Amino acid sequence: PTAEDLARAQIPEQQRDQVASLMMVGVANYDQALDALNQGVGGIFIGSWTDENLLTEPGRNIEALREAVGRDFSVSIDFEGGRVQRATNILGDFPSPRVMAQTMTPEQVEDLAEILGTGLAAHGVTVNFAPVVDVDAWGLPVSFSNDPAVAATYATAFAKGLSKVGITPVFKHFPGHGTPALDELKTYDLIPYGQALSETDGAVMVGHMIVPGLGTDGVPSSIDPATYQLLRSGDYPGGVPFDGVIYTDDLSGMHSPAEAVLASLKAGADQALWIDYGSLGSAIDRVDAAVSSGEYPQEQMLASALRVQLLYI
Amino acid sequence: PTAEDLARAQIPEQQRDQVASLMMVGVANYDQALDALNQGVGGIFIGSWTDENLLTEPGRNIEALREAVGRDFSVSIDFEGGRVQRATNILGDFPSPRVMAQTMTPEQVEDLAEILGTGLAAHGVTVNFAPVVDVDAWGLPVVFSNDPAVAATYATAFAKGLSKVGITPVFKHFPGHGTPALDELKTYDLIPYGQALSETDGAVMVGHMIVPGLGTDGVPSSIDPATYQLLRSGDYPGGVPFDGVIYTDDLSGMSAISSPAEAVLASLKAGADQALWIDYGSLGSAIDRVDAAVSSGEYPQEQMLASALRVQLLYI
Repeated sequence: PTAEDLARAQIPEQQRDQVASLMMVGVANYDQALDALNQGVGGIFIGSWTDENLLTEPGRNIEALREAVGRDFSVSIDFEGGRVQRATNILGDFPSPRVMAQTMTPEQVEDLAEILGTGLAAHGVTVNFAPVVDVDAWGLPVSFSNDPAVAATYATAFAKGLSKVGITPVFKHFPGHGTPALDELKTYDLIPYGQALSETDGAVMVGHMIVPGLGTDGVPSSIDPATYQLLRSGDYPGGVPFDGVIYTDDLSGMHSPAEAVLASLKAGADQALWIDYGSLGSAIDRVDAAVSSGEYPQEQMLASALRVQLLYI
Repeated sequence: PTAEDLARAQIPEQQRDQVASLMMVGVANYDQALDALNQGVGGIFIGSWTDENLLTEPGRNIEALREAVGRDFSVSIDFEGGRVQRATNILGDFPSPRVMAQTMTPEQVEDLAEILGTGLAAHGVTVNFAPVVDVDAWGLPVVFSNDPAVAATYATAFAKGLSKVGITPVFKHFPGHGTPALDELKTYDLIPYGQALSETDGAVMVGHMIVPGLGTDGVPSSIDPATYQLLRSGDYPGGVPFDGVIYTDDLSGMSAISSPAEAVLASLKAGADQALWIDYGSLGSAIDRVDAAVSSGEYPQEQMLASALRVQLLYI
C-alpha cells in the first residue's frame, strides 16, 4: 500500500486527539511526560532542565513510555553543540558549530553525528532540534563576510550523520537572523536551506524573529502565515518546496500559550512546540473548538495531522 | 643521536628550572599562566577554574603563550565524559564511559576520541587526564559485577584515538578507586592497566586513596613510594613495567584522610614525575622547597633528573 494511505489510516479518530497530535510539549520528568502523552500529544521535548532519569532510569525512561502508551510518538531534544544541559552528563555534546567548522572536516562532522546520534537513538530520542544553519554560527565572529556555502556544507553533513542512525535532523531557525529585510535574507541566511532540504530528509523549525518584508509588520515569523507559505513554495533563491513537518520554536519564549499554539497552527505549522506548565488541556480545548467553529479550517488541520503520521512509517 | 639524547639535551640548565619542570599548576587566565610559565613551571592545567578566553582569545590564547615562552610546555585538560567539572562547553564532551560501553563499539569510541581530540589539539591541549580505567565506570551500576576486560578494551580504544591527534591520554586513577586491599585490586581494578600500558603510549595518574596492603599504613598512594614502585615494576597480574611519566592527582585537594609545597616534595620524592595541583599561589614556595631538598640530598639528584628526562621526552 501507499505510505500516505497508511499514515492516513493512523490519523486519530477523535478530533481532540487529531489536534493534540499537532502539539509537542517540553516535560520535566517521567510523570509529566506520561500525563501529556495520555492526552494525545504528538510528542514530548527533553529540555535543558529535564530530569536526566527520564533518559536512564529503567522502568521510568523512554522505553517505558513507549510501553505505557500504545501508539507512536516523537521524542525531541535540543542537541546542537556547545551547550551544557542535564542530558550532557549522559549523552555528551557536539562542539559549538564554530569549533566544528574551524577545526574539523565535513566528513568528521558527519561521522561525529553518526556516533553521538547512536547514543541519542539508544535512549529513545527520535528528533534532534539541530543543526543551526545560521551562516554566522558556522563562521568566525564579527552585515558580515562569512560564507553561506560553508554553513550549508557542514549543516548538511551534520544532518546526514544523524539520519544514518535514525534521528531526524531539524534545520533552524527559518528564515534566519542577521530583523534584516527578507531581500537580505534571500542572499545570505536563506542559502543553506537550499542544499539542506534537497540533500537530506531533515525537517525545518520556524523561529520567532520579526522579518521586515515577510508577511505582516511586527508579527513573529512563527505565527505569520507568510513564513509557512514561503517554506511550502520554496520561492526564494535556491529553495525547493517543502512538504515535510514544520516545527515552531518554543512558543513559551516568545499572547497566552494556548492562543500562541493555535496561532502557529493556523499559520501553517504542523508541530507546535512549547513548554507546558499544565495548560495542555486548555490548549487542546481551544484548538479543538477552533476546528469546530471553522476558525482553524478542518482540511488544513487534517493535512498537518497526516504529515505528523508520516513520521511513523 | 637517539630520541633520549635529544630530550636529555633540553633538560633545563639551572636546578630551579629543573625541579619546576616537574610541576604543573592550574591557571586562572592568560596573565596568571604567563606568570606561572616565566617562573619555570613545566605545564599548566585548564579547567573550570580557568577563564574560557585563554582557549579562544587571539593574542591571549595558548598559541600566544607558546610565542611568549621560548621552551616547550604541556597543556593539560580533564575531558572525559560524565563529569560536571568542565573547562568549557565549546569543545563538546564525550558521553559517560558507561554510555559509551553500553551503546557504541570500541571502533566508534576510538573514532570519537580522534574527532573530539582534534578540537582539543587545535586549541593547544597536549595532555588529557582521561580515560578512567575503573571497571565500574565502564559497566552497569553495581547490584565481580562488571567485566574488567570491557573497561580495558574501551579505555584502550579511547586512548588510541587521542594519540592519533597528538594528545597524550592519561590512565587514572592508579591503583584503583574501589578502599579495597591491594590483593583485591589485583583481581579487578588493576586488570585494565595491563592492556592500557602495553598497547598505548598513555601516561598514568596516581590517586590519593589509601590502599591497605600497599606501602605504609594510612598513607595516600600519591605520596607513598610503594605505589610508584608497583607502577614501575608492573608487579601485578598482567602488568608490564611502566617507564613513562607518572602524574599525581590534584595535590591541592588531598582530603583530611592523611602544606602544598610539602605535598609536591612528598609526591616527587615518592616517585612521581609531574606534581599536579590547582591553587597556583604556592608555586614559588614549592620551587624553593624542592630545590633545597635536591641540594641537601633529601630528594636524590639522579631521581629528580631521571624524572626531568621523562618529562623532556614528551616534547621530542
